[PDB]
Amino acid sequence: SSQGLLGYYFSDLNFQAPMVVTSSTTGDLSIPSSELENIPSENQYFQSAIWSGFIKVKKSDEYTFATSADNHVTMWVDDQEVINKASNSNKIRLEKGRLYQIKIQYQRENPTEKGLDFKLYWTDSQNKKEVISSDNLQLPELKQKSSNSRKKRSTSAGPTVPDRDNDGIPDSLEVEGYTVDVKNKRTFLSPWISNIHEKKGLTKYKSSPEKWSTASDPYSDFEKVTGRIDKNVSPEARHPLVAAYPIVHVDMENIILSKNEDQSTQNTDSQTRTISKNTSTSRTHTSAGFSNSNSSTVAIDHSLSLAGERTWAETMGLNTADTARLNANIRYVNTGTAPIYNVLPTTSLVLGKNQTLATIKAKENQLSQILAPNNYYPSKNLAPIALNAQDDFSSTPITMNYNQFLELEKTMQLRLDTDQVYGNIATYNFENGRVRVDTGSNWSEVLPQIQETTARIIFNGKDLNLVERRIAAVNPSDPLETTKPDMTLKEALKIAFGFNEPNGNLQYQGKDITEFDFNFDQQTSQNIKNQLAELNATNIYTVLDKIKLNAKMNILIRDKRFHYDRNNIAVGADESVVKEAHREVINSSTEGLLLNIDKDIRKILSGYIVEIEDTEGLKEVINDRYDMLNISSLRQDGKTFIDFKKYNDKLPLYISNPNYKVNVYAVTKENTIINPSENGDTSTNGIKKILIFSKKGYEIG
Ligand SMILES: [Ca+2]
Ligand SMILES: [Ca+2]
Repeated sequence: SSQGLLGYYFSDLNFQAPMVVTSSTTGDLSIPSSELENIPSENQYFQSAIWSGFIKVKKSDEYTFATSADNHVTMWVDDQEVINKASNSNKIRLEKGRLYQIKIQYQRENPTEKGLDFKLYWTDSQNKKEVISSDNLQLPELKQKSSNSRKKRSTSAGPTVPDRDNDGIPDSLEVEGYTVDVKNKRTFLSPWISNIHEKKGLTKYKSSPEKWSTASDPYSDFEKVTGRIDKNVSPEARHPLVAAYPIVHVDMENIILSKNEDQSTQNTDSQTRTISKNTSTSRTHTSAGFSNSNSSTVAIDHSLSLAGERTWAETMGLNTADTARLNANIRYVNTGTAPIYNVLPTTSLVLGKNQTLATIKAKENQLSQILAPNNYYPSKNLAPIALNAQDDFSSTPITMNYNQFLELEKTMQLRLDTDQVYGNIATYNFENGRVRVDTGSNWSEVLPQIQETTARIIFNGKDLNLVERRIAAVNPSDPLETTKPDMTLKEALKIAFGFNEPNGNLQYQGKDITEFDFNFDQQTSQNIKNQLAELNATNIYTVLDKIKLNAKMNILIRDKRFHYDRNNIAVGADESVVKEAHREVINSSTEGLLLNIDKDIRKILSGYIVEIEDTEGLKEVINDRYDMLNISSLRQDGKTFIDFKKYNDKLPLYISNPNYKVNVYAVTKENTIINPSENGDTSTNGIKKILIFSKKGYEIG
């Protein structure tokens, strides 16, 4: 369906103004006027055309080639003229299982009909003539290298289509701007016209005529826009200016700690004394940063999960010479734009700033599924990976010594550093028109070039998680790079993140761009500052269309509502923001609160503190422990219930006097206490908390 001959249709007689670039499955190379909706009626007259590709014969014979316009045609087979402005009865021997280059040129001055009715025929020795079938035709080898059987360049005889990078799109089209128009059976590539295409809302593409892949990634500009590409590649990365490459980090879902057995203790019948905790993991970025690394930071839930208030050593019976080990459930996460097939990158589990506790590896070439973009390995419909799997004898115990154990208890955090080793790439093959994992193609050969020639934007508009995209961008100092189209900050956001302009105001999912901040690495900031000064602009938000991106820029764009830590994880928000987010009270009673809270807001809250304030201003805190804040839960209808009874010995609030108040406070992640105070205090005393509800007993009901 994606196979056949490649056709170039021109409105001039000398192959200079290409109007349509498309492919035909069979020897019918015709384009009826009905398919020329995206072309000015003036430009629907084709005075010249060129087709190229390959013919494969299934049975050796003497073949005579012909077209419907022999008098206007010159045709070459393997550099050999077989038709030249006249019908030829000349027969050529073709051998089964061999591939022959085809090149066909056509010229007709002042056509009276729009479009083109053109067919290519062959005749066998038995005198059977027919339009050359689809099984006998193949596309040209539009790659950076030849196949063993398919040469990547067409014959020198005759006119050479101008395709400096051999991606299939004519030089002039990549520079000037092109659109791709969907048909049922094929794709038309056509010059951009401002009046006709803008009204349609079609995408205007520009690419480098000297870069087979303009984003320096492993898919060609032509492959991208024609759909001759891995279906798992992200939609935005079908734009020639958006890089398609995997981005992987590890998500830890929960953890279990246990004392390591030792040679001195022959007793293995003791009661289980393990410590199990949920965890939350966020990919992180570490002014903006210029390093291309994959890391995530894990937050271990501090809420009490066991009876008593013992130390971990007390709970697990660890003496000072004992060691402990950790088992966790994880998934790999691809937040990039291309899938991973045969390799999962290697991960270090790190405690503190530099300690490494484990090296996490999967079996190469044994993956149970693809790791697709915006997806997980294993899929969320399947069980996660246990670091120590029950079906595997040889999982390395992830062991900590006593002091490391204490440090983990004291910090309640781990780090997962993941390398960028992603294995082989599924590429398109023009010989069979299918996508397959290619042993000859590897991500480690592409990533450095992608990193060197693109601008990086990291954006958290999607659920406050950091998502990185790379957009092809000029490097003034690199001549090859200069050819690529100017990339503006505005265009970048539209094509890479799906920002849209419904009212002429740039928005992401309904949020104006002004609801996000801009942060840059030191060099990018100085660059952007100079651009603004040159533009005489005081406000970046009003000149996004005029701010030009360059290769190696690093841009960080964050939701303004939130406070961010050094890892750019959202950890809090302004008091007024938090208070406003809690203004919609659906229901209140002595058992709790029912509210509609923004999903993003919920993300930065570690919990709630509930208190009764008597008439004299004194306060009874019902959930009086740092580790008892976890009293909120998300209902099925997306509403939040704050549970007064949970840490009130399962009893609703007793309010002695209707004039007393019930005050509820939110505690943000950055204000969360994770360990008892040095004084040993475990109360909520001193916890920075935000009042989000206060009603008297008689107001509550
Ligand atoms: Ca090209
Ligand atoms: Ca190109």
